[PDB]
Amino acid sequence: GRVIRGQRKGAGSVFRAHVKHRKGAARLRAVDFAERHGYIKGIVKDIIHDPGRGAPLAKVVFRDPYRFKKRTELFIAAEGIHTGQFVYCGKKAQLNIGNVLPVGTMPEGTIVCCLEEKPGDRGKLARASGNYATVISHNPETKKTRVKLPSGSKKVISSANRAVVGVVAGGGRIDKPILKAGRAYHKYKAKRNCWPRVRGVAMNPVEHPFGGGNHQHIGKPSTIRRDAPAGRKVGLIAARRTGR
Amino acid sequence: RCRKNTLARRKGRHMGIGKRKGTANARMPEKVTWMRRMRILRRLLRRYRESKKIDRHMYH
Amino acid sequence: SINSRLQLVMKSGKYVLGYKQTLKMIRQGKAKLVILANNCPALRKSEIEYYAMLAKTGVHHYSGNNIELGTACGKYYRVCTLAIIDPGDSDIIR
Amino acid sequence: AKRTKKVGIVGKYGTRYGASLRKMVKKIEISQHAKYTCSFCGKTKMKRRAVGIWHCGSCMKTVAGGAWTYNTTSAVTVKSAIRRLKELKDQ
Amino acid sequence: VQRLTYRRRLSYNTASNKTRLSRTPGNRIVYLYTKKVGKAPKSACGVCPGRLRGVRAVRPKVLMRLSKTKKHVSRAYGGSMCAKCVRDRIKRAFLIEEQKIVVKVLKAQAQSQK
Amino acid sequence: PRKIEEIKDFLLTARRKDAKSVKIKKNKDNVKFKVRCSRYLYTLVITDKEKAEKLKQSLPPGLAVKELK
RNA sequence: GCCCUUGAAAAUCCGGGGGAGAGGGUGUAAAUCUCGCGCCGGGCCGUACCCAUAUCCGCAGCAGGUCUCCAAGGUGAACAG
RNA sequence: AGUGCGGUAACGCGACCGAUCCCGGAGAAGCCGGCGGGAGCCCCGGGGAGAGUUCUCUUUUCUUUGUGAAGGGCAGGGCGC
RNA sequence: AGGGCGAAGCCAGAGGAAACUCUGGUGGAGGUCCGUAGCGGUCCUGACGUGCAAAUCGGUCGUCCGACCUGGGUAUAGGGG
Ligand SMILES: [Mg+2]
Ligand SMILES: [Mg+2]
Ligand SMILES: [Mg+2]
Ligand SMILES: [Mg+2]
Ligand SMILES: [Mg+2]
Ligand SMILES: [Mg+2]
Ligand SMILES: [Mg+2]
Ligand SMILES: [Mg+2]
Ligand SMILES: [Mg+2]
Ligand SMILES: [Zn+2]
Repeated sequence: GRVIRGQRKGAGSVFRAHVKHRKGAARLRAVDFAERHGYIKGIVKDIIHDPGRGAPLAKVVFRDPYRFKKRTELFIAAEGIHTGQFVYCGKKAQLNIGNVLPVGTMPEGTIVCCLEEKPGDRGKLARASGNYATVISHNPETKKTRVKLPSGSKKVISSANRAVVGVVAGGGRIDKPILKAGRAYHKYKAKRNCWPRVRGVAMNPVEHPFGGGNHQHIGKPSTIRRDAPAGRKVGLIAARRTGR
Repeated sequence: RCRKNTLARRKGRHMGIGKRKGTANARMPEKVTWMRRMRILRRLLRRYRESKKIDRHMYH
Repeated sequence: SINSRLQLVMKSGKYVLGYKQTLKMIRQGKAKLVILANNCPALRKSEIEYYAMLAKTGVHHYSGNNIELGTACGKYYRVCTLAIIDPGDSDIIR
Repeated sequence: AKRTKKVGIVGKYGTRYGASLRKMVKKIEISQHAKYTCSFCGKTKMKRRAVGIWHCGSCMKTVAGGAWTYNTTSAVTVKSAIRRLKELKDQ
Repeated sequence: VQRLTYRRRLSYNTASNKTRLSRTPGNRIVYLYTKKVGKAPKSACGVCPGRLRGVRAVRPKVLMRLSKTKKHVSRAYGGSMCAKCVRDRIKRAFLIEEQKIVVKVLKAQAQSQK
Repeated sequence: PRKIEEIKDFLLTARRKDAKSVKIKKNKDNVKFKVRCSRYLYTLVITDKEKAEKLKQSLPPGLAVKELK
């Protein structure tokens, strides 16, 4: 029968992201001679809130080294950053917090975040809120580094690609109970139309594959192939094991 | 006719239990009654202090 | 330790607490020493550090934060900068 | 325990939400509204502005910290490690 | 009591449609529409929360009309930046440059030594 | 409008090219002197009556002097 | 005070830092983010009234529906009756 | 010699050269509570002008009793100068 | 609208050797209660049932600072939303 809620989120329309009040992307500084070879110094002009994001950001202003012009960025705030602090970054950057330097430089056991997945990408892994990666180990030839991500996975990475030292700010957000449905409503409203979520068991059998029945039951196994046409792929996708 | 009756209400009249509908706090709010008092007693205290009646430490 | 020697200075010696007053003490050329808390603003410190250099005066960076120093002067308030004009009978000045 | 035996901050919520949740909220609900000490001036004015961002009113030093505390433990432990390694590298 | 009406076709009570009561010489209370409240400029420093002195806080498209003296103050960084932040900038910028000179001197001595 | 404080000043304002009507309001206890110009309506309060009667003569070439009643 | 909510953009307008330039040579100049005065101009379209137990929509002068502003005395907690 | 001067200072005085360039501000900010100041209205005590009542009483009860914008002065607020 | 309950914080007094505890205030929290406008629409299986009305009326009801109500603008279109 129907195209199911889920198939519909792909068309955008109503399920697009809410992004009026969002303060910008939360990138790293782009690479250049100064970053590449020395270290450019900038100052943290302010620390900011960014709707739909648990991490706070940091307006960090540098000086463009070509035009007389004060360029500025939005770093995700490393925890313990503050205003009127300087934020050095580059190869020859000093290994202290809120200081973006290549993973290859920094020693083993070094905690980082906003870490570039591929060199020059401007900060992709570990940029959530209480999250960080740890630099495991370096292979000097091949110019590669092994990094342990917050998911647990131990991804291999180019030693050139940068990261900000320290963890992300605003950690332990998810320790607080929400309590009020209202409090949930207010969270997702500054994000996207994804909240009060209706269980496919509730639905009639035209709008979901679990729907219908004289008793709210699933009726088929809730685990499912991932060679599964969009419209059935519902429940537990490719679920290797399923229980507790 | 009202003016006459308001003069009765001044004398303390048509004002007993059986001609009150509001709670006491609605009729005279406790907060306001408090605000008056502080603004009186405090004013009395700093007038005393600023005549050298009472010293700093007493005042405080 | 410095807390011990200060104790005696505060008891018996002459001194002055705070930046507005100690900069006036140095500027007079009476101040024989200047204690700075560690949390003091960086501009303030460097300014004071220069004023001592011009007036050939000792500058002792205190081990503690301005709350600790004020506690260490025997005051319930907090002092970031403190000048020691005349020590009483202490050897705070060496 | 002048007014309440054992709800305090979370007496606002009344009966609602269950005992465990309300006990669980009391920890955070306190810490997040606490006024901490600005390690910059030393006044007791570090006050959470929004999640992860704490502002001294006097110092005017906005400070990226934890969600419900000026410092997470994680942040603190990470700080010391980085300081140790920094010293190990440079000597 | 004399009730009254808005004087313009804007019915809704909005930021644009703000009023005040006035008694005319004709002895009728009439709405006058009111001009928005102008703000004094805040400092270029960006830490000092207090707005600037000696400037006519007025709606920005007015400044046009105003004389130069209203719009600023006789100082370096006048009517752009609060004094405190100037006299800290000043002595900062000076003290910094004195240390840069001291490091230059310590560098030059080290070259002569080696 | 603009009030003026010096009898000379109002005489100078009255002597301009742009000016015209110099109407005169005997209020009792006041005797104003309202002289219109391009931009502004200048007035001058002359408390004395004989001094106002004297000034009456001192307006120059044949201006309106449209006394008010 | 509240927020795992942090609550518009832009046109337009100003201030400051800089100091490339310009001004006349001892009565004047260039200059007025010009001070005070003086002169000239401001085109185009909307502007009647109803706005609701009879000018709107519900086949109608239909107990329905349809966004706002103003808001006296008495009683009374009260924009309740 | 002369691109104005005054104030310890906050800052002031009618004007007080100046480009590309740069920095900043204003435009430009949620809701809720409490408290304070300013008006409009209400209220009370009286002055007037006109009213109604008047069998008895009522120095009565009722109406009405003004100053636009823009300037200048001064209160009155506020200041994290 | 107007009321009720009175959470944190704060003050004093009393006790306590301490830990801290009591008593009286203040304070004004909350998808808190009553209850208006608003939004809704329980029961009378009331009225009406060729109606006022192709779903209205009356009383009685739910909710009334929040997943609140609401104008205009704007987006999503038929095995599609
Ligand atoms: Mg169903
Ligand atoms: Mg199906
Ligand atoms: Mg408009
Ligand atoms: Mg000025
Ligand atoms: Mg009309
Ligand atoms: Mg009407
Ligand atoms: Mg029926
Ligand atoms: Mg019938
Ligand atoms: Mg009929
Ligand atoms: Zn400042």
